[PDB]
Amino acid sequence: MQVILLDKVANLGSLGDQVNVKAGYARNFLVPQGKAVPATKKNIEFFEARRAELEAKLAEVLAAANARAEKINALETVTIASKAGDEGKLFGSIGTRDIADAVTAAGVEVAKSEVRLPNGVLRTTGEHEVSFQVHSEVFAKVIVNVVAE
Amino acid sequence: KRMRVIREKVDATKQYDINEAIALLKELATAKFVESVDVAVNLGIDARKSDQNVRGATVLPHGTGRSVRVAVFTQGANAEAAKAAGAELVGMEDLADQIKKGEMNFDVVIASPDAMRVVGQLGQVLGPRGLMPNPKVGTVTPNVAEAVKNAKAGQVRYRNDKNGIIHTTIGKVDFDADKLKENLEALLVALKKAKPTQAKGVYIKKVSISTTMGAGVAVDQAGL
Amino acid sequence: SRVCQVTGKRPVTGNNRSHALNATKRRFLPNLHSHRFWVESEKRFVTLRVSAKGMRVIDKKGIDTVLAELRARGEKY
Amino acid sequence: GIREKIKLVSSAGTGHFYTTTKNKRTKPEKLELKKFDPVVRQHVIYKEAK
Amino acid sequence: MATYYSNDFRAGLKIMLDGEPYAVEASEFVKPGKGQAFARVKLRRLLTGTRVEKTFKSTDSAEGADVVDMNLTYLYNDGEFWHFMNNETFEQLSADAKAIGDNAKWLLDQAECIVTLWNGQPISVTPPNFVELEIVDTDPGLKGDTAGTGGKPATLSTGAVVKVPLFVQIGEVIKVDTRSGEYVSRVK
RNA sequence: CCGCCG
RNA sequence: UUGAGCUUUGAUGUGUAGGAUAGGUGGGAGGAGCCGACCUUGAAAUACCACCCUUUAAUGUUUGAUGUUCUAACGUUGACCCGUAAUCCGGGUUGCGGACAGUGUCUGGUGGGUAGUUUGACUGGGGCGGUC
RNA sequence: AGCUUGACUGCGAGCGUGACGGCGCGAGCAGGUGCGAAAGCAGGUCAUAGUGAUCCGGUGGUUCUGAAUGGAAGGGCCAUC
Repeated sequence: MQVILLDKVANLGSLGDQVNVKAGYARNFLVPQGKAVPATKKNIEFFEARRAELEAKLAEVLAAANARAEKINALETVTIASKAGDEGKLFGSIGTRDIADAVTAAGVEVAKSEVRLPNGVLRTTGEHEVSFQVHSEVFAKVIVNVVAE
Repeated sequence: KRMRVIREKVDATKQYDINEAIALLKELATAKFVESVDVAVNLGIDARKSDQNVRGATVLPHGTGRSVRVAVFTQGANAEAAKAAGAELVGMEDLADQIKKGEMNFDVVIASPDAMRVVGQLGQVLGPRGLMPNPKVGTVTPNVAEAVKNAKAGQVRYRNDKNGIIHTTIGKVDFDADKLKENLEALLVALKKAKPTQAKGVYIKKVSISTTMGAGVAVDQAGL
Repeated sequence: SRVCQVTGKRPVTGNNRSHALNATKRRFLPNLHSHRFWVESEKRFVTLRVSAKGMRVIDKKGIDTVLAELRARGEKY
Repeated sequence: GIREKIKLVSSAGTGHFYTTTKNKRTKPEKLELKKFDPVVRQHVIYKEAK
Repeated sequence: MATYYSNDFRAGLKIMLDGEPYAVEASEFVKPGKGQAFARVKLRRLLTGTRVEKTFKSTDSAEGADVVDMNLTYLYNDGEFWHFMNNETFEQLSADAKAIGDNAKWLLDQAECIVTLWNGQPISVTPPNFVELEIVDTDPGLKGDTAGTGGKPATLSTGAVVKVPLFVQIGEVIKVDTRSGEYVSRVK
């Protein structure tokens, strides 16, 4: 292919290479999610001046915001006390909408989608570790203590 | 060493041509006495298919003379006729007492349709275990054995089966006219390609190396 | 019907010749597949029933280049 | 049927051939006849081929 | 080419259809008023031969096989294969373990066991009605009490096991039949 | 292990 | 995680009998040392080395064979929301599948489900039998 | 019983016989051989059955043609399957 990279892709590119990929990996993923541009006789000219200085840094300082979007809620400990069962066996499992709303209402305004779940949908009252991915390499460890009430 | 320089003149990356190392076969070896040549020829045979066996008789042109002792199993006038054809023990079941004793003095068993009742009935295992029979496939048993052994005493080298691909034949003494030997290896090709088992595989001749006895290596080509 | 949006491939006909040369009218069909294409300017999805060589054209040409050609042919997309 | 057909090929420079039959499974020695070759206009030896 | 029609062949006429040779054992040719003719043929498979029943119509039927059943002389064994010789023409012949099947015991040597060769190669070997063999592993059969036929089993030289009476020990060369496998008597 | 009947 | 292949570096074939710690055969008197054939042999007798079977491991292996993980193509005859007064359709979210399924072209198989057809002549009527 | 390859190539006046395709006989002519001292005989066998037309295709030979020209391919002819 003619793939010029707008971004750091984790196994092939270094922010501006010409990687020869399969065509389905270009149409469905890398082009619509901002990771690539086709380079057909104009975009090599459109990368030559204006992108390696300006647009190689407009994502880089928003990635230096990924260093600073994490410490907005620097406490990183969460008390959720929704409805539970009787001696364990939780009433209703806390999903990604309620984990984000436990963070959006107090702390980071990150959305639903960047909440990870290493151990399912938390069918248990207890102390739990919920990852908040903001960067492809910078992973958080914000503790969600599911509490019975 | 003494066996190390032998290894030094073997380049497996190059397939050598016709004229190249055949003239160098006295150079590729450090033999004490006078030796001979061998020829390796490979013919694609499946080991579990008996329809692909190649046996016969290769009359061979020109060089070596009467050096093969040949046994006779004939009757009639041919008990005294092939005595003019140079063979040593001409006869009958006198050579069946020697099968029972296990004697190594002959290499070839040639008979007639008179003598087709002896080795097919008395020397059964001991004639084909080491292989020395005759029928209507090899040229072993006609009834014209007089003019048969006027040449088969001289130059016949028996193209025989192996379980795998290999059909190793024998080159002559090193001190002949070696250019004619490149026909003596070539006028076995047109007889091996003369008639096969009509069930050959991919190739006919894959690998061919004409060794001397123990030291020479010359990669022959199946094409040229 | 079974028509490519991009290249206009409709089903042609042809014979199904056998080993005894028996002719029988079959119908060649195009390798159609409704793909949901990304337009960077419109910032949305356009669902086109392209053929498989029609995706090859949008691999060379722009998606916006091909959509302007549909707009010239009275295509609603 | 049994008596198959062979091809006597001339031992001269040309490729004129006589064709004939030979019962192979009774007398399997080859034919070495001496026939007339109309390309050479001589009477050279012919030899069996297929 | 030797094509056959089903109203022709009697018995033993070896035919070749569906990739296998067949011997016809018998065939009953019937045809009835207001019907066509058919021959309910009792065939015999030749390579794996148990039996097969086909009811051919009057047309068509099969090509024949090169199927010569001549006398061969067992003379040799090596690895797997078993070599044979004609006492009329002295041509070579090589049988296989699939062709020897369930009869690798019964030959000893110089036996005139017939074979069926199919298309220039043998697939079957028929050992004779009797062969004489030697017992190498048999218990020294003692009477003891036994009032009522003692019958001890004997392992033979060819790796066969037969049931023998109590007076043959080891080196008592005994002849058996091959069609069943029973002791018949003792050769002396 | 085998061993029927007068 | 793997399965068979090549140039390739080489180690590796243990009973009958020959002192045994014999792969096959065609050659068969070669390497402070010492065999070998001769002989004892078996169904084949060994040195020397050849072409190789049959195992082993290294690499570039051609690669396929499957088998988890993921989501973005794709599917959804799952919930909700909107067009919308609409158990259609479209879009928007979300869940579950997921590079499977499905489809196009080429291709092997099966295929009286279906279609076009063939099924000879003489004959003391025709069939049968016989014959050409 | 000996020697042998005439079971040879190019033709062939003249008839015989078939509706035709075809089939049969043939002295002689040229070239080259065999046998016989020679005259001579020999282009299969005592004669009469032992067999299939075309089309399509296979192999060998021959520059006879060879789609601009030079080759070749493919055709043709000849021997054949």
